[PDB]
Amino acid sequence: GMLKIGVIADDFTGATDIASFLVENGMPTVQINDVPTGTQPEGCDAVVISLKTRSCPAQEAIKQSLAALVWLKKQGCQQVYFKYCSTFDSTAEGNIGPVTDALMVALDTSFTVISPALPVNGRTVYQGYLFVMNHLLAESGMRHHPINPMTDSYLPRLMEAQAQGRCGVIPAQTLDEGVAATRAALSRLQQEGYRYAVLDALNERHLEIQGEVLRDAPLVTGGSGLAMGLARQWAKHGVSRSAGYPLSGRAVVLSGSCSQMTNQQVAFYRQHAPTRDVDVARCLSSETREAYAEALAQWVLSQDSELAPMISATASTQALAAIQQQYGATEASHAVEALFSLLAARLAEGGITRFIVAGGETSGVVTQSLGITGFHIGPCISPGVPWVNALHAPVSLALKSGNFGDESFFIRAQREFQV
Amino acid sequence: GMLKIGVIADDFTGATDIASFLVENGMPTVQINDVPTGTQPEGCDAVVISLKTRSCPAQEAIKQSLAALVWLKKQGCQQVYFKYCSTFDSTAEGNIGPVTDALMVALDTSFTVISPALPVNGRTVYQGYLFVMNHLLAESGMRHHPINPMTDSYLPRLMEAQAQGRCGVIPAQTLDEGVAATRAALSRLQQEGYRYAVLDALNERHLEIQGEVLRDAPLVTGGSGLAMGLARQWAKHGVSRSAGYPLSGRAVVLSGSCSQMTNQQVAFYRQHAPTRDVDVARCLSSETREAYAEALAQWVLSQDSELAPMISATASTQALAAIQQQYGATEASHAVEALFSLLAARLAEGGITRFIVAGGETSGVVTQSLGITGFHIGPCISPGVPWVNALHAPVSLALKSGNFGDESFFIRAQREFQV
Repeated sequence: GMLKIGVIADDFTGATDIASFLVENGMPTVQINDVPTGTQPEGCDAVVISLKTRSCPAQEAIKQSLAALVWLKKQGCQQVYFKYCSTFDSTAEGNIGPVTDALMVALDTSFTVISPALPVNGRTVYQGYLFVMNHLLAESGMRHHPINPMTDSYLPRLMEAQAQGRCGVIPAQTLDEGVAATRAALSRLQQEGYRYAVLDALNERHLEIQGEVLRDAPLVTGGSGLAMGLARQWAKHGVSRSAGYPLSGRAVVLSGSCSQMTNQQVAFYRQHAPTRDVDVARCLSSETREAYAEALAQWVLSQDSELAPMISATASTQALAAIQQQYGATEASHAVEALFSLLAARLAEGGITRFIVAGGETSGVVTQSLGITGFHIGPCISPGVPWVNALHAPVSLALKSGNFGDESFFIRAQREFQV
Repeated sequence: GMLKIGVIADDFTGATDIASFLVENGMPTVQINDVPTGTQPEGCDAVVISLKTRSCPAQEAIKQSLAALVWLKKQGCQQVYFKYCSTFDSTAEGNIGPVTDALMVALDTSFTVISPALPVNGRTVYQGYLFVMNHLLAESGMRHHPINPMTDSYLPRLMEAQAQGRCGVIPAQTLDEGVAATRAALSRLQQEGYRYAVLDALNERHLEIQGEVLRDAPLVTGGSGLAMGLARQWAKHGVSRSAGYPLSGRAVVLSGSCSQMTNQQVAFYRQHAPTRDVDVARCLSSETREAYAEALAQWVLSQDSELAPMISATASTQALAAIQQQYGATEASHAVEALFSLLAARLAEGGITRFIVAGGETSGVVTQSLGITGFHIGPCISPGVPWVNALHAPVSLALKSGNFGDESFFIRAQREFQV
């Protein structure tokens, strides 16, 4: 099977964000979590491999990324795409520079591009400086980011602190001159000895131009924006997602997130569907968890309503705050995640087929519990949140993180996607 | 002046919670922050000294607490009350046990009570076990508390791990037999060699009985519930707060909290009063902060509306979340707090007289900025949140933490308190 783009992505939410852009722009795509062990899946032109390499030590990030590349090369991958965060989340110790230089050496290439922009979400790049909304990176929220605070907005400096070579810039104005101009400026940087080139983008046309220039680059790096541009080059001779359209069968909402938006979604949905709040006093041990998971699964399965029953832990998420009101939310405890783990397996055994899950940890535990390793990426319910179909279990997932989605997410997930 | 109860409180929000219960039950009360340096203030029968001794090292907690006691004794304090948290927030290293034993030695006393209950907020104690709502401490949210996770609910064990002596229990049923019975059981514990006695309470009557039994104990320890009971003993021959009724003059709402409820309060209030959102890109340096504080003060002062203008930082509090939607709130940055600091001083210089402040850090910085050291505790706006009047500046404050209050707090603060 032909594998056109192989994405190595530094996290899970962004793996699925880029995969969704490829599918929305005509390229069928499977996401596999962790370095793949199998064989290229059927039914896709892109594979997005998801790693946990954004913040771990550089060496672990290099090793995981090279393992991913060995696999992609084995499947005949035509282009490799290193996907990192749109706000260039890294420190002077990595992991964008160290992984990029490693991939370049493994692919025996001397020049690559860096393209973080995603204008539709307010990330733009001008003269090489990254903007979050209407302000420079370093004058935005990112400035006090908990893990990787970003106190400089100039991408070539951010890159050079972290990487071995010199980094150049292709400004918006060159892109505006077009393909020939942009390709000339790229060559010129390379003749001058730059290893890397940051690429400007203020709007989706700029990304389309980059896509057109870089159709055949062996390696390319960036956020999701450039992928969109590359996808539309392949869309250009014809398209027609299907493979990740959700399956038939009963659905369940499993909510573990503590967030403002998840709270709104649970408050809304619970007026429309039978729901049940996870009691923490029944999760405090194994035996109790095991029995409670059974009871809750039997509860879900014995419902008979149009919309999917909900099991929400978001009330429990609000308990520290209920007593000392100086605190707010606290994220779902290990004991509640352990419960969701057991619950998901049993729901699957009892024939639940569609799982609408709120929370990044909860999505993780549900996926790992059903033993799902990868999936076909389907249509969007909301930006960043597509329906997905497991590769080797007949199960469909819609995994939502933190504050993604709108109020009616849990309804739309169902109502706008029937058969 | 007669000083009946001297409270040494291990934090700020609880200092003001206990002070409010004394005032609501007839005992005029000043709160002083940090060990007092002055002379007993006029116009009160209780003084609540607020320390930051809940989580610091035991030795710092002992030293601060003894300094507080030296002062209270100098003013002729008749009873000392060690106020800690109702959920007994501590670890095996302190600070409840170490401070209690120290106070006992300084007061040359051999027996004291421990009374955490506050039933109206769902803290009850039965047979010495602490309950948060309908569950034991250790099966409630407190179990994974960030600073002091509580994995045992039996107060005498919690106390003994932390303290030098043996700890007994007076059960609800004895309280139900009354004063004579309760006082007999207390003596009996003491003859048996216990240093301390935990006291049950399921309801406010139990607290009233304790208050009646312990009117003349030299030292007493607990949360706010027992204070209520002691206050009503002194209420018994007549009462009639006034001193902390808010002053005349223009008001301002200063909102720094990132919380769910603060968000609701800001969203609500901003439809009723002129408001202005703090722009973080104008707080990133001194000079900019200084000028921005000026501009914002001039803005507030030049308004002309019935209700107080608001300066809210809660939009800025939501910026990390706006970009990577996996995150939620982030608490107000140092640069925003630095701004509020300058802003408060200028508002005071320009004649603002009433400050309605949302956020614990923000309350801190506003208070420190106006150089307020203590205040007369006035009436409640909401539970835990009274109007307060500075002792040495003609300024009135209503300081609200995190998720205290209801939706209309910022209106009620003004509308239910006129002259």
